[PDB]
Amino acid sequence: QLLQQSGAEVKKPGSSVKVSCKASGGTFSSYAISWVRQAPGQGLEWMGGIIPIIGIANYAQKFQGRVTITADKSTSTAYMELSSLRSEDTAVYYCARERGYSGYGAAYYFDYWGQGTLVTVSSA
Amino acid sequence: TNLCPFGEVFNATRFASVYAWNRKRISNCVADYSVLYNSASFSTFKCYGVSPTKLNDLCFTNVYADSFVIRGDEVRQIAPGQTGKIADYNYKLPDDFTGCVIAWNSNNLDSKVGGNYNYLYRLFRKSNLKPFERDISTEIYQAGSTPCNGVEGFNCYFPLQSYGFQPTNGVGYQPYRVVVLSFELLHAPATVCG
Amino acid sequence: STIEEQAKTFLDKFNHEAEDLFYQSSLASWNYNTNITEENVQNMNNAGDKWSAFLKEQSTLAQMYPLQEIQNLTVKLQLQALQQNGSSVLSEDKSKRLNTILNTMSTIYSTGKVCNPDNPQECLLLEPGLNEIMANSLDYNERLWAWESWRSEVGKQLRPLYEEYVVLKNEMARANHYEDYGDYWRGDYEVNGVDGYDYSRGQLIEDVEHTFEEIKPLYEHLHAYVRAKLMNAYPSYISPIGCLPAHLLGDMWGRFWTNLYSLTVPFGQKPNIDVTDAMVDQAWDAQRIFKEAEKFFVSVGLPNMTQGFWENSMLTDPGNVQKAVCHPTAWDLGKGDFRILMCTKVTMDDFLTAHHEMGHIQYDMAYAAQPFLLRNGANEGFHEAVGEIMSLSAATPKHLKSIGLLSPDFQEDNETEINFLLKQALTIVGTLPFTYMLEKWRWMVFKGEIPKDQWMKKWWEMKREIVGVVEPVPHDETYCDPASLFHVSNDYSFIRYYTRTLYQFQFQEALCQAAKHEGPLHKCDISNSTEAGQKLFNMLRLGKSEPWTLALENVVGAKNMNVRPLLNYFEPLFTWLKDQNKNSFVGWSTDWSPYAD
Amino acid sequence: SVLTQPPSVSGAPGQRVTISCTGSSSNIGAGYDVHWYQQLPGTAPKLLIYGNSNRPSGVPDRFSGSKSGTSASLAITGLQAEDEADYYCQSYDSSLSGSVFGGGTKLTVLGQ
Ligand SMILES: *[C@@H]1O[C@H](CO)[C@@H](O)[C@H](O)[C@H]1NC(C)=O
Ligand SMILES: *[C@@H]1O[C@H](CO)[C@@H](O)[C@H](O)[C@H]1NC(C)=O
Ligand SMILES: *[C@@H]1O[C@H](CO)[C@@H](O)[C@H](O)[C@H]1NC(C)=O
Ligand SMILES: *[C@@H]1O[C@H](CO)[C@@H](O)[C@H](O)[C@H]1NC(C)=O
Ligand SMILES: *[C@@H]1O[C@H](CO)[C@@H](O)[C@H](O)[C@H]1NC(C)=O
Repeated sequence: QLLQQSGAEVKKPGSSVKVSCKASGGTFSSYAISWVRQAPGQGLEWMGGIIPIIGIANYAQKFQGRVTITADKSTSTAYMELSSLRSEDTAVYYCARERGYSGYGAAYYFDYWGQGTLVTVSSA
Repeated sequence: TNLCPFGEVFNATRFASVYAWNRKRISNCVADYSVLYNSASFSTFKCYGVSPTKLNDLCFTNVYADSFVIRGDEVRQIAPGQTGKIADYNYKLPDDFTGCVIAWNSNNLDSKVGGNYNYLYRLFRKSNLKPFERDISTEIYQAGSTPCNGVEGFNCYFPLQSYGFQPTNGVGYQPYRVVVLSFELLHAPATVCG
Repeated sequence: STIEEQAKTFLDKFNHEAEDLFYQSSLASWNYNTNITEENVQNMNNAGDKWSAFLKEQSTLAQMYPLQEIQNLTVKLQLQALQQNGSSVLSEDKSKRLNTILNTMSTIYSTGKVCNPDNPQECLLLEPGLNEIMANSLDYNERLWAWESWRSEVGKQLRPLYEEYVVLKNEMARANHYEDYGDYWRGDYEVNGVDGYDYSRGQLIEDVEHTFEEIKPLYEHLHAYVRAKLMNAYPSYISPIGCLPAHLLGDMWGRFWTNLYSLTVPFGQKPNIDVTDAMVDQAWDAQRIFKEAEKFFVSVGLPNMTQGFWENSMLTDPGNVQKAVCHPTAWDLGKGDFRILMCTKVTMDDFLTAHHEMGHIQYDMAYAAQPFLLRNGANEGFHEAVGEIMSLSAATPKHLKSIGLLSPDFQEDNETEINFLLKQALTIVGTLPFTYMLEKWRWMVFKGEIPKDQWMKKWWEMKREIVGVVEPVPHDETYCDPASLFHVSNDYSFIRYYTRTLYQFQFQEALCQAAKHEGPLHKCDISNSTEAGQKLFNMLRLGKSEPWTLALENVVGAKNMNVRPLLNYFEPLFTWLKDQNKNSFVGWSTDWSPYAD
Repeated sequence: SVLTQPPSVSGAPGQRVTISCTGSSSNIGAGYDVHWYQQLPGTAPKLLIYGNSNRPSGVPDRFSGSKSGTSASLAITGLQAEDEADYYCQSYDSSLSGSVFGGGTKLTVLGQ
């Protein structure tokens, strides 16, 4: 009724996480669904975003080349195929939506964020 | 006592689309407009309310620099008192506009074979924009009386349509990057002189 | 809100989807026709069917808008071309049978062949096999065999197909509220709902039968003079008062008579105007032929070619490595990308087609401001007529002396002009009764005024009555002689070659009058006369947003097709042929046949 | 994080605290609008102050945002025990072509 998102992850460096984000609810195939990161104990960071009725994908200049964001509008689920980062990749990955009010100024998300997938990369 | 960074507005290889036209403030700097008008490779350079030579020795408090990518035929709609898909729906200039409008061809930068579908434009909107009003909403345009519930179909259209730029498109449809400057005055002390 | 403003919203969404998908359907069909590879066949049929299904996608979405509650005709003309559903109104049982027969009749035409009877392993295609026979041989029986064999091999194999072709395409059109499929073709010429400019679909039959009755003075002397010269070259075979044999008409069908210019020349020792040799001596390449054609349209004030015309078009045959379909076509890909795909040889013939196919490009550039369903000729006949008047104005000796291909000491006299107009009349006046015969034949087929046991019977009764051409071999109903042509077998409206002819001389006279020209009509160049260019451009910029009768009056001041500008053109030839026919019969008897012994 | 924001604030319950989001000439000073976010500990963050001075459906009237040039202010009146959270200002940035966040302030009430 809010959003669906896959469970917590533990990964090895060099492997790849494809963390899903199912239409927690409301409109999907007609809304920019972003991705916001938070390293544990650190500030938030935007990662990327798609408008899943076209397929445009903007990304940050930090996360460029590694993350790919896609969605299938038939299943109402986004995806966040991160390629590999070594050890500071461990961070909780929320899945925000995007409204985009008209006027002046720009994007606030929805309030709809995912419950938070904590993808931990480690060697132990 | 810094020079105003017009270059990092002009040397940027990623201009935003016209619906989410991109705003940078230019302030707290002495301004060198002399490299702009002396370039002489623009396909459109208009100033509206001030001569290009006189504005170099003229003091302003804030300079807003809009920058975006439109099509070649739609450069004419960036002018006070124009209409169209860009003036009404995407980027509206006021009638008392006091800035300069700068445009240059970028068929080469911003098109590629198969279509550079990255640059979007709001093809439908209910009401028209105010001056400098930005509409980044992806909300489905209800063309009819039946409510849409945010899906596409009969009288339910997505507003942000994409420019498909190939480099083989004609001169009227080649992507002309546009940087719209805007100047203002207040009771604040002038930060932009030259 | 209202049905009109939703349709203004729909067509605002339809255009910006159809600009992109028609561009990819053209840019891939470009890359096939420049470079014939099997990889490019796939991109031709991928993007071509993403467009062909997109019309079917947007035809069904457009029929939810009723035309009765639409007031703006520039919106209403867009939906009227879109809410028509074509063959998709049929059942998919009938639709897949129908698309089969079209690809069945095309392969019997395009890949069918005839074989000489003494050596059955070597055989003859139509192109360039039977075309080289029927245009260049002078033997009676070699042309007689090539006539019969293409109509016995390909003619039999299309007859049970063409029977079913009529029945399916009627129900294709009768479900479209058209009285037959002949009325489906005439719906391009239809104008509705503009007072003083309306034009019913049956008004066309009232015009095309009327305008042909006044070419019959010009044609029956042209039919008499050509028969008089071919009685001299075929003595035991052509009656002095009868009709012509069908195989002695310049090609397979008697469409054009241009190939009879050698046998029927007026003044056989006068030199024909041919600046092929002067283009070689001045060392012109195909780039120069198009720079002079550009400067022709700069002279009349029309805008010159875009920079993307020179960068992107095929103007020369690009070697022998890659193959291209070297038919000269003018490519509006949309979106400002205007191209001519032409394998130009440096001659005068590809100096005339140089101005012709650029005339289509000058036509297509003018209505790029129109929205997408209004980006066409105002009917099917203007588009090929705007290009052809640019080839008549370049073929004039005044124009060739202006650019240095014809010497300033060249003499214009009585005898070179009669050699010129008789070359035109075998091309232009000769194709008018054939085009009127064939489309009046189809319109009596599709309406059902001809029973199916009399298609071959009424055909040669129309030949002996309208055109004046008798068959040398009597044909039963086992043949399908019309479908031996390209346009009959492959589902094309052929009346666009009658009306285009009668428009180009309206376009020529009403711009020579705008050029303040003094003298006969065939001696008229339109060059340097921007008032004759701004007059034409006001028709060209409309597209089909205004009706074709209004765009025709924007040039000629008339609302209707008319042959009085045609007979004004060949008036020095019309007076000449009557003097030549002072000892020959004018007209033809319907009774004589070569198979009567 | 581009948007300069203090490490933490501290106040009394019943007091008024203000949280600064100072940007640059490309992100806040350029007329783009800030957005404030509430992260209760161990929770997914939510919409606090909508559209630089507005509210979403379901927030008390104690929170109010503003903007003055190249700054912002998350005005919180009458601190509560359920206001111990982390506060992130979001304002879109021009040169980055992406929506950048702020430094985050831990709100700590006093009394024990
Ligand atoms: C953009 O860079 C060029 C050199 O590449 C230089 O002129 C300047 O830094 C910038 N241009 C302007 C007009 O400031
Ligand atoms: C023609 O197509 C082939 C394969 O499709 C390609 O290798 C060749 O380069 C093309 N010709 C040109 C001139 O590009
Ligand atoms: C018809 O619609 C076009 C735009 O679609 C508009 O420019 C024109 O004025 C309309 N016609 C009339 C008579 O209002
Ligand atoms: C067409 O002619 C004008 C007028 O001389 C000229 O400015 C323009 O460059 C020409 N077009 C091209 C593609 O050269
Ligand atoms: C057109 O005008 C130009 C310049 O006046 C001249 O050189 C040319 O010969 C003229 N051509 C014709 C056909 O009048």
